[PDB]
Amino acid sequence: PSLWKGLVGIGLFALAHAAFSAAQHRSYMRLTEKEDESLPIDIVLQTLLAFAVTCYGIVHIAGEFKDMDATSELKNKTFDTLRNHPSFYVFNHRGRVLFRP
Amino acid sequence: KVSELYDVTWEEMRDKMRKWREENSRNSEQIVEVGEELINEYASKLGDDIWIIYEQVMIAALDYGRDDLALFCLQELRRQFPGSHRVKRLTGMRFEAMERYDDAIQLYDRILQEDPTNTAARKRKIAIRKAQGKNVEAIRELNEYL
Amino acid sequence: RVYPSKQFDVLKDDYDYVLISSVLFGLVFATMITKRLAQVKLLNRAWR
Amino acid sequence: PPFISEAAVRGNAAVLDYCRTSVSALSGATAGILGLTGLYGFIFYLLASVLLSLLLILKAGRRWNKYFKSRRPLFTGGLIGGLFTYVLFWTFLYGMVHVY
Amino acid sequence: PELLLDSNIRLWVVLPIVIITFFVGMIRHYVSILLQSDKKLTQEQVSDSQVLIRSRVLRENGKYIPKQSFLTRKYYFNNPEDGFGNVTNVLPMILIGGWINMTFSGFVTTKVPFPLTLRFKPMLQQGIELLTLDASWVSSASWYFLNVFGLRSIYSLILGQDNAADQPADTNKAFKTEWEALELTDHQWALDDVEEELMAKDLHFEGMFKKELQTSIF
Repeated sequence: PSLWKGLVGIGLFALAHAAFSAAQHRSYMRLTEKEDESLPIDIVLQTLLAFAVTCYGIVHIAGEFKDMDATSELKNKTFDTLRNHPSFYVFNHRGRVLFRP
Repeated sequence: KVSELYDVTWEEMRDKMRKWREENSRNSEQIVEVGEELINEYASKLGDDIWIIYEQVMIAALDYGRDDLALFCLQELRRQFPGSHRVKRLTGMRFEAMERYDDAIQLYDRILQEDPTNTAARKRKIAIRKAQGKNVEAIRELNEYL
Repeated sequence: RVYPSKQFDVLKDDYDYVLISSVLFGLVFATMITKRLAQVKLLNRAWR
Repeated sequence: PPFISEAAVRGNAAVLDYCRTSVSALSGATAGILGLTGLYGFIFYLLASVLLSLLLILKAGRRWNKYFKSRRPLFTGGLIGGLFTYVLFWTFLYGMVHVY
Repeated sequence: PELLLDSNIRLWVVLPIVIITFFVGMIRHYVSILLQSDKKLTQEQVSDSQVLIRSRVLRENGKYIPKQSFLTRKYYFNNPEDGFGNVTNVLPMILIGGWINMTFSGFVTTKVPFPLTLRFKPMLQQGIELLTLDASWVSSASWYFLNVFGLRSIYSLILGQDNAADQPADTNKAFKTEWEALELTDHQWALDDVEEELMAKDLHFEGMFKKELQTSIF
């Protein structure tokens, strides 16, 4: 139902938070002038999890497939609705008499 | 009808009306019942979906022998769209639903004079011919139109 | 202090924030108005 | 099938394009965030693509022959524009984060 | 890395380019929709087009009717009948590019994350005046053009169908062409052995009496 929208929103928010955290960590590291290139593992895990969750959630809202067989939706069509022509309607019948003559 | 023998939202009613529109069903009573409520109690909820519902409900009410709702819908449609050609067709159908054929004929002739490549006016003239039992003339006019 | 290559590293001191904000707001307003006009034109063309 | 309807195939193509574009953009964004660079990062992109295809199978399930003639469009469909969007978002986010 | 950049340039030069190009594309799409065209056709044109479509449909699907009717229609159509706007689409792109080059060029914008060769350098560094700088660093105009080129899929996704971006003659001739094309078509009935195909297996009466008969609306 509508839970997939919440799931994808949560995933996007988590990805944005991970981005902000990585940027802040890089800005702090450039101050201390340390050439160790220390990337925390928790940030990588968080961003990978958020990306996976977001992709899984967004794959379920793109829509639904439909059969390509042209004779698939006419299995339930009946001749009652096929003989009605809206352009040639005429209002001269007993329906007027029955209801408030 | 909501909380009245049924429990459906306005979206469900809109979807049911759309489905009834896709396949040419002619159950006028149910269409009128749903449509009058949708027009009255949920007019503001529908942003731009009320004009096609107006047309459908007007046609159903004309089929149901209830002209007050038809006149109300026709007035609303004419106020919204001034000088349109579909509204003139609806007015002609309302005229011919009351056994006033000369006015409908002159209205359709005026429509054809304003626009020569219009199709609905010819079909309505053929319907007027058919309504009087003149089968041969209707067949000839339909053959010419085809 | 001297800059041989016209100081390609630091933003110029004569940046006009107000003009940027004005042009952004104008773009947004024009987008909204054009969207409304296009929608109304399509609706009116549908109903002849 | 002797008779084919164009509307269904065009709708399926639209759904596939939507999925491909969105997943390519998201993969580019996360690759930029991770700070990967060079051909190494390219590998990630391919991996992401594979993941997408796998999910499509779970979306198609069995009786996939009703929706598509073959799985080849489902696997190798749209690997040109997706790469461009991927590299664009990669550059954008890498400049936004690791630079400055 | 090699260079140290001011965060203010990132905050105030990068995002506005993207916002401007996005909304310019949206405005271009909406304006193009607003004054797309207004075309009118006379009755003879549409009548002849419908006749041509009918003839084409006959040629394509005459294999589903009895041969006598097909040849009766083929006797017809042979004796009696066949024989008796952009300025705003492109110019604003160049104008906006020039305006952006005028009011924004002069500093390093960003860097691509993959190595390149010297061939890339003349394209990505229009504004700067350095000589030995690497080709990965880009100027503002190159970033603007890259952003412009990398939004076709986004426009196709967030907006209906595809827009907001750059990329009969003679009735008698058509009549003669259709007359020549139809003359070499022959009837091939597709119902010769339908009965034998039907008789091969039992009818598929499975999954038809599920659910329940509908009682009322909803």
